[PDB]
Amino acid sequence: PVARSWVCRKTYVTPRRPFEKSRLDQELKLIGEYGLRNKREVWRVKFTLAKIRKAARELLTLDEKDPRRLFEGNALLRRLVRIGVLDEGKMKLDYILGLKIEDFLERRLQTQVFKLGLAKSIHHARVLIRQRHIRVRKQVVNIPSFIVRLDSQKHIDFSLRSPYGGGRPGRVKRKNAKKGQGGAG
Amino acid sequence: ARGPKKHLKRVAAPKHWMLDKLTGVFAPRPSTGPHKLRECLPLIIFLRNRLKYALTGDEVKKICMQRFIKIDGKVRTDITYPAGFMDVISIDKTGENFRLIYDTKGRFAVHRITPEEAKYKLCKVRKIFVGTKGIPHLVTHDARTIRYPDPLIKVNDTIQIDLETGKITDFIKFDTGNLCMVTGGANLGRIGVITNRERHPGSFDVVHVKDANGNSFATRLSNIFVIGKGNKPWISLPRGKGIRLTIAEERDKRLAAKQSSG
Amino acid sequence: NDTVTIRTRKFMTNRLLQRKQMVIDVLHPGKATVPKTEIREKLAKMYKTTPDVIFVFGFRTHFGGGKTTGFGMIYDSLDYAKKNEPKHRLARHGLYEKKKTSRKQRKERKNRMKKVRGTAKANVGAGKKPK
Amino acid sequence: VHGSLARAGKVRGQTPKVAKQEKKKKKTGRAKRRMQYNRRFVNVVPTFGKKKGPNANS
Amino acid sequence: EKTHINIVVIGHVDSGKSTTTGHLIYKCGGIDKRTIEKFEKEAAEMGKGSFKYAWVLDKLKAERERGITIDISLWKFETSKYYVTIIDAPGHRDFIKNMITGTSQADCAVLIVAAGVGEFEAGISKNGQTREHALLAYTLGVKQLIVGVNKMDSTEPPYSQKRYEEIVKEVSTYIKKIGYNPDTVAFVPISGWNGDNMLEPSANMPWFKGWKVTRKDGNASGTTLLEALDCILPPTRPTDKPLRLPLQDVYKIGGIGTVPVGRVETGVLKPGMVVTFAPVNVTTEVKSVEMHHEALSEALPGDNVGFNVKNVSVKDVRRGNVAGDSKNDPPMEAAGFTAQVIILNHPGQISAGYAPVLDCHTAHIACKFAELKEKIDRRSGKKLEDGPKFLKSGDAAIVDMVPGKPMCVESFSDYPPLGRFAVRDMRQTVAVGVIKAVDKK
Amino acid sequence: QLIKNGKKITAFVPNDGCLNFIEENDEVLVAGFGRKGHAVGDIPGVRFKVVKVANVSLLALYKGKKERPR
RNA sequence: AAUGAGUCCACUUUAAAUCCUUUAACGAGGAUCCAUUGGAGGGCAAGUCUGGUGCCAGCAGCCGCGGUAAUUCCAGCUCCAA
RNA sequence: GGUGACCACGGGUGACGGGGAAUCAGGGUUCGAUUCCGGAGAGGGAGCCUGAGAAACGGCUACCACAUCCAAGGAAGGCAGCA
RNA sequence: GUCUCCGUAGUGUAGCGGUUAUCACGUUCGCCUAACACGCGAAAGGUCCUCGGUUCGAAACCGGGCGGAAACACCA
Ligand SMILES: [Mg+2]
Ligand SMILES: [Mg+2]
Ligand SMILES: [Mg+2]
Ligand SMILES: [Mg+2]
Ligand SMILES: [Mg+2]
Ligand SMILES: [Mg+2]
Repeated sequence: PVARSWVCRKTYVTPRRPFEKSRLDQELKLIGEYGLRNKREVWRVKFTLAKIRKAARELLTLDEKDPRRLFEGNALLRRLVRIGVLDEGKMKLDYILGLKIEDFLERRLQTQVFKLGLAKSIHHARVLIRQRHIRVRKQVVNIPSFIVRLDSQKHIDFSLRSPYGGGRPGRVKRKNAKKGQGGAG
Repeated sequence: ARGPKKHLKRVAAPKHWMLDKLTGVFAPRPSTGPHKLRECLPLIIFLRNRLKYALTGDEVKKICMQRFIKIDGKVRTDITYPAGFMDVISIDKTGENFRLIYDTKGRFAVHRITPEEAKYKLCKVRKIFVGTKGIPHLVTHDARTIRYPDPLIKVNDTIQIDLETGKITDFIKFDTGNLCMVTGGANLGRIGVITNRERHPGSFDVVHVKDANGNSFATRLSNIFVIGKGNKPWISLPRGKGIRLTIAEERDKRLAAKQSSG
Repeated sequence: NDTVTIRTRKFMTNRLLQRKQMVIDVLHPGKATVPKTEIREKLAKMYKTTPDVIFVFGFRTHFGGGKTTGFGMIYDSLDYAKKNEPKHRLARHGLYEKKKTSRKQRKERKNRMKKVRGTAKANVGAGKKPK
Repeated sequence: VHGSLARAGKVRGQTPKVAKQEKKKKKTGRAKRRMQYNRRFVNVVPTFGKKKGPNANS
Repeated sequence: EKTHINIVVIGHVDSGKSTTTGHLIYKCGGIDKRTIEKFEKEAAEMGKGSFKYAWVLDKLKAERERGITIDISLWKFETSKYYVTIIDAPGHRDFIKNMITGTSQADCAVLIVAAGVGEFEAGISKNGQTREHALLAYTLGVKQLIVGVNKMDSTEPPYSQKRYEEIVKEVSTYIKKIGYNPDTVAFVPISGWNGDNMLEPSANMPWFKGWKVTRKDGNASGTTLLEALDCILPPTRPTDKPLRLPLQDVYKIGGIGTVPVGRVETGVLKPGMVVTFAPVNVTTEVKSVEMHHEALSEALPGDNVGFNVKNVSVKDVRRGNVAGDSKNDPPMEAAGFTAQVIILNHPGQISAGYAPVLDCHTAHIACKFAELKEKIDRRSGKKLEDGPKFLKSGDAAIVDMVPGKPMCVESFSDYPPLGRFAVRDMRQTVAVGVIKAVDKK
Repeated sequence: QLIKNGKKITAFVPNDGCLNFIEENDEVLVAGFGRKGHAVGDIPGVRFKVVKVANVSLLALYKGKKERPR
């Protein structure tokens, strides 16, 4: 029949029990400090950390020197140090369990442009990313959840077409200028 | 069904064909020929996804119908002709020759050979019987049969068939200590030397193979192609010499190659 | 026009279809996707040929502008290009005409012609009445 | 039937219709989350009350 | 290309209303000789052989066995100059609502009164239905019409002058009273059961030397019905005006679904846009359109077509509903409307709260007079007095009413065919008028 | 009385004035009343509640978001 | 100051269209270009606010609320969860 | 003689089987009409020609159930294919 | 579309061309109780489905239309 794929998976897990003060306040603190839109995308990063920790624990259950354990452990550690959430000298499966969601939230492009001073606040950072003002290497990114690697950490910069790098001021600037010259010849 | 199937779904195609999932719903469905469809390489995918000489089935059809594709010294216009194991693909207009040999991962690789080496071809005999008038007969691993062979040649040995004549020029006996190649199962595409053959009457004989690195394995007797007299192969081996290396020493080779290229 | 460059990659020549094929990308910094004809003559200059044998298609523009990439096709001669090439790219260049009835009407005629046996005048007169 | 269905919609019927008070729009999405984080996390109050709830009817 | 004109045949019960038009449809080539002989044999058993031509229009078995027309029926043929369709009428006191449906969806009309003694006199009287037919003709917008007298073979002597002359003078003075011009309308003698004077001048009667019709478009002379009907005025087409389409009936045809049928008033309907039905307020894409089992690309005004719509059932949309394009102004349910009316006859006085039945286009809805605004002169629309308290016959007035049942109307100043309406009670047309202002719900 | 299998049931009408939106011979849609064929609350032997009437939801009529199909 | 959601030219895509990605020109100050669905006694986060009703209407998965001062119904305001 | 308390035989299935899916400490519990593989069927049965391959139904024959046309003498049917 | 029947307070119906009323009731109010339960007496409740016609006058005599309950056909 059809040549589709229909391979898809959910990226978040809802909490087992709702309406609990501690989890609600922690999640709201994370959202407010990191400028997230809703609770779904803090549950998403929690799910990502949970899957990584499950893989780490499963590998730790395997016997040492097992080639499958070694191969998957080095692959997982390499990915963890590429995304920058783990220290380069911390190449052990035990340290993977000690990582936190705050480590993953810090590597987001939205937090990164705020840390680099390109934005005045985290919400300014998000709205600045969404409007195609931020570029990585050469590609422009409008996705706040863009996880930035260590090699791509240095290459975050304003978009050339944006009215903060190259020229071409926005529509309101041009409208104000033409109104000013029309009122004042 | 009420008869033979003449379709082949894309996902049910053999894995070593390396077909994807999004281009279509169907697979080439190779025609009947010298080789089973499970371990054959129809010329459409060979000329479209290995060589990229064509972009679609229609372009490879135009390529074939201009009479440039030569298999075993004969021009084959069948777009879905089952090429199969170690049949020489000759393209005279661009002047290169291909020997179809499994790689280290058990897939047909793009192996280029010289024209003087392309003139001959190894064949594994499958059965030897005597026909009418007491005339001996010999059947290869292909569908090719030849009369009047050497009486020394026995079952599942290897013979040297030269093209444009179809005759036997030399043979290699299936003996312990001869270089072989596995043509089925998990050990597909692995080059090694015959070390032991334990035979089970009423079942499948099992033969043991050790490669140059010293890694020993075993496989069924039906999945072995003797390729060399002792240790020197009679064919040009592909990249890696058919030595299956594990992922641990594959990853660091990739890293070293990237560091050299970077 | 001031800042447009053609860079080729994955270039290869084949004699099976008597052509040289490649995939190319054009860098338009602040302009729209470059029209295919412009690629045609700029590549013809790039390979010292005429802007009639040049065949391009499949131009997808990357997100945020800048680079757009398509697959290039150049033949040795026009007769070969008419011989081995899909008819729709010929029609895009005007070298092939598609003046023909609908598939529905063609099926209607084919099914109506099945009702008349043998008789040439009536089997060709089958579609004259039900227009 | 015992005949008691004639009182259907009674209290809703007698409830005096009072119009909703027109009001400023509420921020939605990320801005709402920011505002409610600001209200209940970044603030210092010098007045007692044993941490009275956000809907205190004082 | 070739124009289309709707024709409606009105007359009396058993006046040959269907027999002579069966003759006509057979002579012009609507049916064959074999079918008419089949009708003859089927009428031979139960003795109603005189209506064998009438059963062509009388599609119902009940219509055949009862010998009368219960509801309208449709037929088609090609004339020597253009294309037309024909609608019969029930021609009975009980089925006035059915025939005003057909006459409302008309372009022209023909009226039939039997020339025999005892029927023409009963035909045109107070209880006589010819007055009702001719009145509703002008009420519902029959701008031009012809008249043909039937069954002068039973007259004494058959095919005679003075009988024809007295009946044409009677109907001529009646139509001069009603507003129609005797000069414009043709006067044709036709012998139905014998089948005379439809294609050729029947020489059994030589005293008739043809009629002359003089009109604003031009002049014409005639000796036969075909010569009369080929020179009718091609009615105007309000094509630019947005789509309006009342629904004569709804069918559930096997394999395609619901097919509402109605005569297109304004606009062009073609398969490929959504339509809206006003009394029920349902929105639905039109799928296909078809006149007389012939598929068409468009529905021009004045076309009595059946159009197929999608994903709906037969009970969603019913008779009397009006369709219109949602892309243009959509028709929608009306709370009430202001109407200027002409009171015709009523034994008592008319008061507020009087609830007769209003018959507009296809719809037949009883409307209750909310209150009376003012009385109006017969002519020129002149003011008489404000706030009336009663009404009598021979009067005009401005009155506001609300339909008891959901109904959609259009003011005459906007949609003329839907502006015309009639009022029926006690088996006469009590009031006639047009619509001026309509509120929208 | 259900359209299929002709069974007669009793269904609660769950709001303040939604009995007046119900007339005879209507086509109602009835769902379960909460706990899988078991009576709920102070209502003896009622296991169903009306969701829609005449192919329009009782919620829409109660909120007044749309009108009866007159 | 900055952007889209939309209008909308061209290119591109495509068998031909369409969509997406490019890209002209318009396009935001109640930026009215308007976020909803369910709740606020407990479970279970959220009101001992105000007006109606008075074991009536109704709510309530369960405990239970209502018999004239309802933290639970019908409404306004205000909060709560996604 | 053969099969049976190691459940024969019979009945029921809201049973096409599997690869798989949902839930997820571990162990398990439900669901797989559904795109891949195997099977069955073409309204219900039944019987055949041709062909290498059919008990074929976008082949035929017969009965049964529905159902089309008719000039009433006959003729023609199978959307659990795409719409 | 046609035909058949029915339609009075909220249900159950008396009803006369010259009076629509009662009844189990239903409701309300007094009637005792903190709340009841039982129990005593009055009131309201009708365009006679609606609109008209006949008549000096009709709910009822008739013509429609509406709602419901039956059946009949209705295939661009
Ligand atoms: Mg509340
Ligand atoms: Mg089953
Ligand atoms: Mg299955
Ligand atoms: Mg299958
Ligand atoms: Mg079968
Ligand atoms: Mg069969």
